[PDB]
Amino acid sequence: HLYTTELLIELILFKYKLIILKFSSIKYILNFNVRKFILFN
Amino acid sequence: QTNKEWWNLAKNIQDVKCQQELNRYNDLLSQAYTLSLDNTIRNLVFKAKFYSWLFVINWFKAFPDDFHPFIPGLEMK
Amino acid sequence: KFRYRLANETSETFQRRNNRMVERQIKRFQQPQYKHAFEQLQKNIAISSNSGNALHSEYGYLELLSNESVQLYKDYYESDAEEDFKVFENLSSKEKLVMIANFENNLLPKYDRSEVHLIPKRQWEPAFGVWENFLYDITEYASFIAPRGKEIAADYQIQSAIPLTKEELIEAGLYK
Amino acid sequence: YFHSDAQIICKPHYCIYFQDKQITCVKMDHSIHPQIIGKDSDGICIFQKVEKQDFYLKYRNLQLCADQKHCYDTSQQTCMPLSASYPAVKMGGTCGNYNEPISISCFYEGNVCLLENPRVCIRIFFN
Amino acid sequence: INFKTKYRFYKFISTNFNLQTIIKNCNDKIIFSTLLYIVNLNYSFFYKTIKNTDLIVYLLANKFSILNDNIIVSKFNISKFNDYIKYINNTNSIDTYLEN
Amino acid sequence: FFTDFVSLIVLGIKVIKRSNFIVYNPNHNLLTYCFNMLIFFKVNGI
Amino acid sequence: MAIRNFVFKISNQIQNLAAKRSLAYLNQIDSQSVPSRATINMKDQVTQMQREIDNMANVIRAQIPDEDRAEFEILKKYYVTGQHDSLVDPQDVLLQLDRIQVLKNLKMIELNEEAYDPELVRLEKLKARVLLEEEGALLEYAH
Repeated sequence: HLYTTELLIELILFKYKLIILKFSSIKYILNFNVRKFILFN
Repeated sequence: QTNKEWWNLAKNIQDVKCQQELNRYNDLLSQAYTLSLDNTIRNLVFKAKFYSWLFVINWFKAFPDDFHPFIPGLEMK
Repeated sequence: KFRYRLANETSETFQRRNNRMVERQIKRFQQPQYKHAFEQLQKNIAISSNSGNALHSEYGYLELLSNESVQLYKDYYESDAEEDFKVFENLSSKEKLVMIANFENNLLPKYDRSEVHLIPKRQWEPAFGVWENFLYDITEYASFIAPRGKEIAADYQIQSAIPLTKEELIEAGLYK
Repeated sequence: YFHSDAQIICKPHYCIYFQDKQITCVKMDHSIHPQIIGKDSDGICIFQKVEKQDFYLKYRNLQLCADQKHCYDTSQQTCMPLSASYPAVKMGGTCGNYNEPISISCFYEGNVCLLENPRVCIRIFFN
Repeated sequence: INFKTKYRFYKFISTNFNLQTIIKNCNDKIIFSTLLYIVNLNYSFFYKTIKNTDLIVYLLANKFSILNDNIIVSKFNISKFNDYIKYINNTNSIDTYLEN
Repeated sequence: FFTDFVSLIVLGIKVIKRSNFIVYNPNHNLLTYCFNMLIFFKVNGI
Repeated sequence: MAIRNFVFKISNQIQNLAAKRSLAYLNQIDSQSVPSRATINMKDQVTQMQREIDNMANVIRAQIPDEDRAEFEILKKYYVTGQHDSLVDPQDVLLQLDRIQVLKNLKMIELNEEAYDPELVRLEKLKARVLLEEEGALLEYAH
C-alpha cells in the first residue's frame, strides 16, 4: 500500500477538481491559486 | 441593471457583507457576460474584432480590480 | 476627525468628552467577556511568543478592537446631532482596519514600561580550558539565558496590552 | 411448552422444580427461538452473563452453535467451548457492525478516535 | 478468556457511562464491542504496557468528562497551513467564553 | 506530533471546566477500583 | 568578559526584536496600531478564502442536476477534511460513491425504460450488487 491508496486519493481529488473546472473559468482558478500561494508564503 | 446569469451567481454567493469579499469573486461574476452569438464566419470575425476592441478600450479605461463600475456588486445584490 | 479631536476642542471640553469616553470604556472592560479575553491573552503567551501566526486567544482580543474603536467614537461624539452612526452599523474590512488604527487602551499604565532585568552570569572556570568554558557558556545560554531573555521580552510585549483592573486604578488613584 | 416457559419467566426463575422440568423438556424438543428466549429469561434472575449472551445471540437469530441448549442447563459455570463460542460471536458482531458504519459514514472511525483523544495526557497524544 | 470478567467489565461500563452518544440506533452490546475493537486497533501500543480495561475506562471517563452528551471534536496541526486556516476560522471567542 | 483539539457541543449546552474534569475522573476511578482492584488508574490519571 | 558582554548585548537586542516581531499585534506600542491590523488583515484573508471555497460549492450545488447533488457533497467533503484525516479510508469513500452511482442507475431505471425482462434483470443485479437482503442465488434462479 501507500501507493495505490495515494493514487486513489489523487483520483478522487481529480474528480472533484474536474467538477470545479466544469463550472468555472481559468482566470478565476488562477487568481484563487495565486492568492492561496501568497497566503502560504 | 443585471441579468439572470449574474443574479444566479450572486444568489448562490452568501455570507458576504463587504465589497472586498465580493471583489474576490470578480472573475466568477464576470462569467455572467455571456454572448449568445453564432459560430458562423461572420460572427467569428465579429467576435475577434469585438474582443480586440474590448481589450484596447480596457487598456484606455485602466481601472483597478477594486473599482469595477461595469461588474455589478453588493448594491445590486 | 477622531484622531485629532483635541485640536478642535478646548482643554475643558476635551477633558469632559474624553472623561466620558474613558469612563464608559472602563465600565465596559469590567464585563466578563473582556476579562475573559485578557485572561486568555495572558494564558497562551508562551505558545504565542514562538510564532508570528496568531492563535484563537490572540484573535479573540483583536476582534474586540474594531467594535471598541467604534464605541469610543460614539462615546466621544454622542452630543453631536450631525453624526450618523448607521454608517458604523456595518463596515467593510478596510473601514474596520481604519477604525482599529485609532484604538487606545486607557486602562494601561501610561508611564514608561522599560526596565532592567539582571540575568546571572557564569564565571569562567580556571580549571577548564577555552573550549570547555566555551561549551559550558553555550549550554548555559541555550538552556538558561535564552529562555530568560525570551520570557522577559514576551512579558514586556504582553504587559503593554493587559489593562489595570478597577481595583488597581482606584488603589493607584488613577480613577474616581 | 413455550407458554409454560413464558409463564415461569414472569415468576421466580432458576430456582424451582417444575420450571426445571419444563426447561429440560424444551431443551429435549430443541426449539429454534422459543428455547433461546426461555433460556434468556430464566437465566436473568441467576447471574446475567449467560442470559445476556443468549439474548444478544438470539437477537441476530443464530440457529447455529446450539451448545447453549446444553450449557444453560444447570449453568453454574461456563464451559470452554461455550466461552469460546460466545467470544467468537462477539468478535464477529463487532467486526460486522464496525465495518457497516464505516461503509455508511467513512468518517466514523475518525470521529470516535478524535472523541477519546482530546482529554488525555501527552503520553496518549504522541501514541 | 474469562467471559464473565469481560461481561462484568461491560456491565460496569454501561452502568456509569451512557455509551449511547457514541453510536446511535444500536444496543449496548454492539456499542461496547465496537469500542473495544476500535481501541484494540488504535491503542495496542498502550495495551502492551497498561491494562486493556484500565485504558478503556480512562478514555471513556475523560470523553464523558468533557460532556455526558454528544460532542464534536476536530483536531488541527497548527504547523500546517490548511489546518491552521481551519483552526483560526472555526474557533470563536464568543463560543469559548460561553463554554460551547 | 502536537495537535489542538477543538470540542464543540451540537446541543449548545456548556462544557465543564478543567476542575470539573479533575472532579469527574476520580469518581469513576473510585467506582472502577471498587469494581476491580490491583489497577493503576491513579498513575495513568497523573 | 568584555566579549561576553558585547555578545549578550547583541543577543538582548535580537531577542527584543524577535519578541516584537511575534507579539506586535497584542500591544499598541507601534504608532497607529499598524502591525496588529496586519495580523487581523491576515485573518480576514484566511476567512475569505475558506468562505470563497464554500461559495463555489454553492454555485455548483445549484447548477448540477438534482440527482448528482449528494455525490458532489461527498466529493466536496473529501476535498475539505476527508483527505487530511488518516483514519478516513479513500477505499470506503470510493465504495460509497459506487453505491450512490448504483442507486442513481436504479432510479434511472424508473424513468419508463419499458424493457420487460431487463427491468427485472437490472433490479436484481443492483439489489445483489450493493449487498441487500436479496441473495445472489435468488437472481441466479430467476435467470
